[PDB]
Amino acid sequence: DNTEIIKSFKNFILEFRLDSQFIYRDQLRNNILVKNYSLTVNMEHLIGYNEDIYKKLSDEPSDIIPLFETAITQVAKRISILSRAQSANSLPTFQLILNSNANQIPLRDLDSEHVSKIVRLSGIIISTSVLSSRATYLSIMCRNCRHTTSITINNFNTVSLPRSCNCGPDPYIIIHESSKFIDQQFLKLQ
Amino acid sequence: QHCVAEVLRLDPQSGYLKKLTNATSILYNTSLNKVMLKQDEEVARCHICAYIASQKMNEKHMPDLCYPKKAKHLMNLFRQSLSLLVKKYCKMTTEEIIRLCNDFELPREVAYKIVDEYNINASRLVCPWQLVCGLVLNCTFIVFNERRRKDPRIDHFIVSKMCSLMLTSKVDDVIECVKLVKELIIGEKWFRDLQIRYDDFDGIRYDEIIFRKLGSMLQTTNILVTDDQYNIWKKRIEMDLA
Amino acid sequence: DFLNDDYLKILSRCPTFMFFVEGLIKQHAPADEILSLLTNKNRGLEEFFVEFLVRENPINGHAKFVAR
Ligand SMILES: [Zn+2]
Repeated sequence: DNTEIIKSFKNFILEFRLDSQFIYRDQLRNNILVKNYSLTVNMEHLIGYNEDIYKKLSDEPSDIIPLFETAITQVAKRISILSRAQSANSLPTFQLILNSNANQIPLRDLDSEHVSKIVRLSGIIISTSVLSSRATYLSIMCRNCRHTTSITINNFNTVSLPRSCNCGPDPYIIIHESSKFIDQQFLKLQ
Repeated sequence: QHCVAEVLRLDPQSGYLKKLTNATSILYNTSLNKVMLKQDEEVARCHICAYIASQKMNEKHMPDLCYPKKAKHLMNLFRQSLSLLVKKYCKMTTEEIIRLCNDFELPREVAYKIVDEYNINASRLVCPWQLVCGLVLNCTFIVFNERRRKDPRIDHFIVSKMCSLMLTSKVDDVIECVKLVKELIIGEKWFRDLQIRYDDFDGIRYDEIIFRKLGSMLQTTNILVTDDQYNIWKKRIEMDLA
Repeated sequence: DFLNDDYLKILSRCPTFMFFVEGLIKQHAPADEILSLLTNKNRGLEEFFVEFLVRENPINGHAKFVAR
């Protein structure tokens, strides 16, 4: 199932400790104050704690990552309400940031195998092109039906607009004053 | 070799398998050898090959081998080159009710048993939807008792799904479709086997109901909660500081 | 005087007591009184047991003086 995995992952958040001190718990608590909506993670810390996520995240990273995103959102909601009760509406998904030092693999030794898996490597940087934007949450109205709807995109910054809500094909206009977007850039390496 | 076996062992969905794979391999070889059999999308080039492979070796079974326009064309070309209850007196087939039972993902033995029940007792009918619906609902309640017990939400969801699949807004008729079939199917040995297998016995265990009905007070009515429940619940407030 | 630990364990599993605990959890972000009273120190638990045992169950008395 997926919920067994999501629980085995959420336990890693608050029930993990080293050097007799919480790390990710208070890291999240500080991050929410910073208004960061992100974190940092070390995948070496996850091998010893639990092996039910490593061997399956290795081969199905795209399948497993959004679950971790939603779990982080849940933890954030709980801690947000509890902190509001402690002292002193819109909480989007939190980006997951991780690193590693297991190994490095050069571009020369790549092949057409282990495609869609996770890999490590080194290189040098060249390009800083442009802040090209993508959409995350944008609203829609039908031009004839005046029928409002909504759409949200998650990770691929798969599906297109609806082909039919007579109005005919292409019945939707795209709003901007009530939409949401993020940034990305096309980076090179050699 | 992978796709060939994928399609060949798709027939279920001793010598049969081996001879069929050999026949498919050599038949595809013959069809692709000459320049006479072209414009043939591999998308579907392992279906009537399998049909004629079944035809060849020893025995052939018409049903569920062709299971369309170009199917006959390729056959000839190769063989030359070589609400729902008000409706009255409805009709049904094997696969229609197999589909209706398979929308739940229930096993095949239960579906076959329902089909046998239908083909044995479908002569004096008024509406087969009622009997089949009751049968599948009382199969779901008997097999899914564990998850229903651990989540009393299922009851409403399942009933809504089987009320929307038959296109009705009233549900007391569905309740009748359940209780009447329970009355009718109450005394058959295969039903007995299913009962002993999935241990519903009206949704409660045998070893508890005997003492519940015998006239004792040691009967375990679980208003209290199990120790493991408390043990696993403690963790929720263990981390209450956050 | 014979309020035993096993009795404490089994009475802790009371669902209305669970409702009380969770209501207080939501009412107060700090969690000092719950750790003061809960099973983690059974003295407070038994003190609470006696405190809410001496109550009158006012429904019965209400019925009585309603008849009156
Ligand atoms: Zn429209």
